[PDB]
Amino acid sequence: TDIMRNEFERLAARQPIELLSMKRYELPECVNNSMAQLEHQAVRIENLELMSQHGCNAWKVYNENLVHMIEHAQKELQKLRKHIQDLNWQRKN
Amino acid sequence: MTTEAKRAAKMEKKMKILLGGYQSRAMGLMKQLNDLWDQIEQAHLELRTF
Amino acid sequence: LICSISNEVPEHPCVSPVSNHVYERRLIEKYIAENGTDPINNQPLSEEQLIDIKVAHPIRPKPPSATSIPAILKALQDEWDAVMLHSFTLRQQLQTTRQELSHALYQHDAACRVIARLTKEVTAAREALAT
Amino acid sequence: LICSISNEVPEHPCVSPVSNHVYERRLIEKYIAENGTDPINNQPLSEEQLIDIKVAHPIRPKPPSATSIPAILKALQDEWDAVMLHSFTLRQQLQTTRQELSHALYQHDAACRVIARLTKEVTAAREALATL
Amino acid sequence: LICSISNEVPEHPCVSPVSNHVYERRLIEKYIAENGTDPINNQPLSEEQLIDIKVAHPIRPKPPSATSIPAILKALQDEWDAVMLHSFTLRQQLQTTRQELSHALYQHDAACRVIARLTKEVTAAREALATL
Amino acid sequence: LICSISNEVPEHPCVSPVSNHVYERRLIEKYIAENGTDPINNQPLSEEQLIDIKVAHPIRPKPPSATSIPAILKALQDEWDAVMLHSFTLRQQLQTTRQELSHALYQHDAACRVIARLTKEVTAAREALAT
Repeated sequence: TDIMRNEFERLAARQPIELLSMKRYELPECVNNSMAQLEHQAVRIENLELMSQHGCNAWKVYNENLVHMIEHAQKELQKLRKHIQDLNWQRKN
Repeated sequence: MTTEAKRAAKMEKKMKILLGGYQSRAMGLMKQLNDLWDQIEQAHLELRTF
Repeated sequence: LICSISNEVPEHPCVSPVSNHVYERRLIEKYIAENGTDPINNQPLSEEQLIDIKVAHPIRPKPPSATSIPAILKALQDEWDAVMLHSFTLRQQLQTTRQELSHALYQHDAACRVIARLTKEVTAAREALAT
Repeated sequence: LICSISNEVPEHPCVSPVSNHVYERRLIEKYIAENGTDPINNQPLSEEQLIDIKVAHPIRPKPPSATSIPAILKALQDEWDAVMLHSFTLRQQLQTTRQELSHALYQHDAACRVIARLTKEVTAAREALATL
Repeated sequence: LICSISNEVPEHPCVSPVSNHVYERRLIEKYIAENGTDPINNQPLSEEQLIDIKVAHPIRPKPPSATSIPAILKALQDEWDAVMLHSFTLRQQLQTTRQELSHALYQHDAACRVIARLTKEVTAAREALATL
Repeated sequence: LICSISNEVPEHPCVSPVSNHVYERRLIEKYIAENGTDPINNQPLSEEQLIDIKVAHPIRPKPPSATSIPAILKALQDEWDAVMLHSFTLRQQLQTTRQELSHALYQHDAACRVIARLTKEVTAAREALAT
């Protein structure tokens, strides 16, 4: 129950063929392809500078968030565990 | 091309050993969610069945 | 923390006032235009009825080997592979649930007839001992 | 592509810098000379406050192109937006059917134990009455 | 990850449906029992209006990563929107260099006519004086 | 119609009050976060100074065509490939217009040294004519 999306998706899976993305960016008409590699390499080297500036502080700050997210799930595992055993406990009598 | 390629790739493995612990840490956490979110949903069965 | 439609981690979460559930704005906006009601509770809901929520924002660390090249080629390819082979496999899971439904209800009704057949059998065997 | 005073297609789209909602230069200028105000918000506005004329400079014109680039990513988002909406409704029915499967299988083998009990009692009634 | 009222890591998060900003159930419950209001916006809120955080429904999610298609598309916006500002740094600096070149070549074109006349006049004064 | 920073059609435009210029909300914020100024007039401006302008009507979606989707992958590849060279060509031209400007400044100041010797040859001539 979807639009055009479903027709090309089911056709891609049935045929067993992924749609090719041509971004000759890597190889380099080649005067353009060459000039593409420079600007993205400069953007790359600027994109690696702002990461290294913070470095591991930005990563371990997100690692702490993932531990707050995890413990909340296992608290609900217990709350379900208790009420599940509590219902069975009433049935037993 | 090749200079900035050799720059960014060496810049990558500057980070890829730095983040690569945290990459492997986050993968170990993301598995542990996907371990639980079956048992979260498996518990969601065995409420309403029971 | 997640959206209650796609299974996302929303960038602009918005809560509906008829049923307290956080959706990502684009996906809830699309549902209201398709059919103006809340997706979960099936209650009357409009675009003006929604309330945008605020949080400390979500951060994704763009990988160390991040360029226009892998993002165009390798990463985007994997995303439409992972969408394709999952929903196809999910359509396979829905088909078997309906088949395994039919084996459940038939075996259930088969058991009902055994009980009804044995309910006439037992009490008349007990009655014969009384006689 | 519409002015917010008359409703005409603006040939010189100027905007007010208090509550911009693109007007046409002729109509907004006649509103300002009538009374120095913005027509929509009734805030203070003058003729010099208005930003007139088209903007393209040091930009190069790309008429909303079919084989461009930025809208291809927008289109990639729009098709994914459906992918998520489809996966949700498919999963709801997946788990909601599993509840019927689970409740049935449990209640089936539960109702199955009714027979095991019933059969052995029925059997006891036979030898009892037979031997009597 | 945090509760906005206390500042702790909430062990039972419940999101409000008026001024949502994930609150801890035990903290927000007492805030509602004090007065039926949301602590941030001071809009009316009851305990039934508050809603616990839940797994969406039946569609399975995965954590927010660089692979994920939507996160990859918002990445390519950052790429282009930053590169668009890189073009302004060179368009604006070009308008200063060409403006200084225009005034430089004009001062060169205004001066070299005076070098041509002095080379005429100093040689004409040597042609005149030497003959006498 | 055009934000005067990127060249896009703005999807949430905001106008600066120090200088009449409709910018895009994302781009003007990054500039203010770098340095509290306006990019055109260099006047002291802040984030609270900005007034979000409303443009509901102009929004017009591009419907590329029925166009095959695997081809739309290679279009976005080519368009990023083109913009990378359209940004490169515009920067080397800025460096050479400044470079050729610096060659004019040397000739400008070298010429006004050569006029001083030519004025002396005229001054020496006016003394000899008098005698």
